[PDB]
Amino acid sequence: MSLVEATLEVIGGKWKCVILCHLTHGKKRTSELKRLMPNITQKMLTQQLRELEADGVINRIVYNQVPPKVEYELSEYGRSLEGILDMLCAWGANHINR
Amino acid sequence: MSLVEATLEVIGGKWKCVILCHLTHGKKRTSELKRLMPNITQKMLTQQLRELEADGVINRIVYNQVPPKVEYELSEYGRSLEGILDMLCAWGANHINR
Repeated sequence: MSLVEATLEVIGGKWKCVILCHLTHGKKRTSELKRLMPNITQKMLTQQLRELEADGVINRIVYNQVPPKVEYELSEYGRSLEGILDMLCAWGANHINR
Repeated sequence: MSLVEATLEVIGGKWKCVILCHLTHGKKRTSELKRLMPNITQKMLTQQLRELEADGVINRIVYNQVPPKVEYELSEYGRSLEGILDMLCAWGANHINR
């Protein structure tokens, strides 16, 4: 395998960057992420979140209350992806105009 | 859709970014790409090459000869993704090497 392939396993796909984009503007529960992302199933969303947590890119916050409450936030390490996120957004802006 | 989503529509599909990566070395026909990406199916590769062409990031070169042959190259527009690729690898290298 290659570095590119290896890195894509962490931040590739059509969902992770969208999730991170949403989290750059604040912590969110899975239900909020699901609402904001109609093209993804709950199952796939949960799987994407578990991978991102595993990779140390987002932190899972569990509020010990009833009903249950779980929120996700970009970790300190995850913030190091902001530069790439900005580039993707800039490229997308130009593309839409194309 | 958001700006990030627009970009992922073009490069988020499975294998798309790797394909573009391989094409940064030069034009190649489907057979070669198959050898470089031993895990992609013929149908999937065909599907992705078509989407990449439609989004304008790669150009397909048709050789009207005997035997007929077709190659793919990174379009000038596709070249504008090299910077994102550079940062992705830079980030991935820092990630894997812990």
